[PDB]
Amino acid sequence: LQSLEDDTSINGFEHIAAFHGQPNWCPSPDAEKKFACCAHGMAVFPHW
Amino acid sequence: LNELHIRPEDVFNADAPFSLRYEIIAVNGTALPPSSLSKPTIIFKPAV
Ligand SMILES: *[C@@H]1O[C@H](CO)[C@@H](O[C@@H]2O[C@H](CO)[C@@H](O[C@@H]3O[C@H](CO)[C@@H](O)[C@H](O)[C@@H]3O)[C@H](O)[C@H]2NC(C)=O)[C@H](O)[C@H]1NC(C)=O
Repeated sequence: LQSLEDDTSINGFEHIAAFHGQPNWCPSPDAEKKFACCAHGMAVFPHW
Repeated sequence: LNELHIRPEDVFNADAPFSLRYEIIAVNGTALPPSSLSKPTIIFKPAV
């Protein structure tokens, strides 16, 4: 965990965690308004 | 358009000739929204 969190690049723990927050690429990275893909209440929540 | 095998007159033609899909890619990879830039246009140029 120490090594992973000290890492900063695309392998960084910070980015692997920010998948579930900001910055946002959801639904598509190119959109006027962006959200997070934390699919809540939908039928793909356990899958994700 | 020549390798696409579409003659220039086909642009004027009442048939729907084609369109273009543009997209902007940032240096760091985070593609910007297409709204940040205007709509490209197609110009014609006759012979002299
Ligand atoms: C990767 O590149 C993109 C664009 O090429 C960078 O996005 C730019 O910077 C920020 C996001 O980091 C955004 O604009 C800013 O938003 C904040 C939100 O409060 C605002 O306060 C600032 O005044 C600014 O407007 C936006 O995504 C973009 N800025 C633009 C389009 O003007 C992004 O930062 C880059 N990421 C890295 C890690 O370098």
